[PDB]
Amino acid sequence: GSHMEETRELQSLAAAVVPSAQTLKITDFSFSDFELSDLETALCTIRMFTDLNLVQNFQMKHEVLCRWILSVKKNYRKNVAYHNWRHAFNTAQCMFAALKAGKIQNKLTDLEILALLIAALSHDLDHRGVCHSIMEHHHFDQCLMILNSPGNQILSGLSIEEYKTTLKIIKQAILATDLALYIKRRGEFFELIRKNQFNLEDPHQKELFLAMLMTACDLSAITKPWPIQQRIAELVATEFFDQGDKKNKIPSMQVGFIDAICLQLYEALTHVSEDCFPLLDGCRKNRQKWQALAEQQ
Ligand SMILES: CCCc1nc(C)c2c(=O)nc(-c3cc(S(=O)(=O)N4CCN(CC)CC4)ccc3OCC)[nH]n12
Repeated sequence: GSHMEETRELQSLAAAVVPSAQTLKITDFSFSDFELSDLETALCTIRMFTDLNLVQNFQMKHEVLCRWILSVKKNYRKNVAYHNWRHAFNTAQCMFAALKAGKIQNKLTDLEILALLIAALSHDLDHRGVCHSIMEHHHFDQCLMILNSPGNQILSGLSIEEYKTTLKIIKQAILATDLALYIKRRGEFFELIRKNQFNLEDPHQKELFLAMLMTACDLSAITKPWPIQQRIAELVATEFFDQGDKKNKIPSMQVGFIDAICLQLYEALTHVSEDCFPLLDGCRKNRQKWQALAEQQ
């Protein structure tokens, strides 16, 4: 958009009243953004930061937060069917739901939460594309550029060390969305859980969990109510077909993706917190739906 248009958008956002988390429904794991305008996703984002006490705990100026959110949004690579602002926004919303409804908040520090939210919203910036097609390598560089860009520095209130720590976690969180990295480190996570040895007090295990949580939120579309999951799966297919430039196999592949990548993760997450069960439940239900189709409806 033009300079004038971007200015009007910022004006509208900054002056808008931010509805409660309840009104926005961002606490629900089944949340959908289909009917929301970009402005509304921005208000939802502000609410996430607010109810997670980030605005307060880190002294974020309203205007700066609004500007940073809009700067992240407008900077998403255009013409990408799935990995775009909406997916990033949804990843952040799932993170918020997991921290609140999933009750994972009290297990993390304010800096880890700060970093996780920022990474969720920024992880698909500078999307380049590429089975092995779902093995994308993410890029945290643009995330940091925007975070450090004049007028958008929402971490300005952090001490030198808090800032250095936050950036380290942000980098780890973004890289964690690389499925190759998830596949590489998940074995350790699953075994710790299986042997009742999972310990969040252990720095290494805390870091491992944060990476697994990023993956869970990044793939959460697979847990949504059927009609919603069906539409987002179309977006996924469209993105791959756009790179290509078939469909009768989608059902079988969805089941394969769920069985090989998703289910065990949501099952494990449920062990860390039973309240995250909905994600597992939604995933199981979508597997059944896809299996029915695969066996030929
Ligand atoms: C964006 C890529 C990651 C991702 N996120 C979501 C929500 C999805 C999703 O719903 N579906 C896919 C998704 C995953 C695969 S796959 O590469 O894993 N495929 C199935 C498994 N077999 C091995 C047994 C290899 C080939 C294939 C197609 C997919 O989307 C089809 C619409 N990927 N995906």
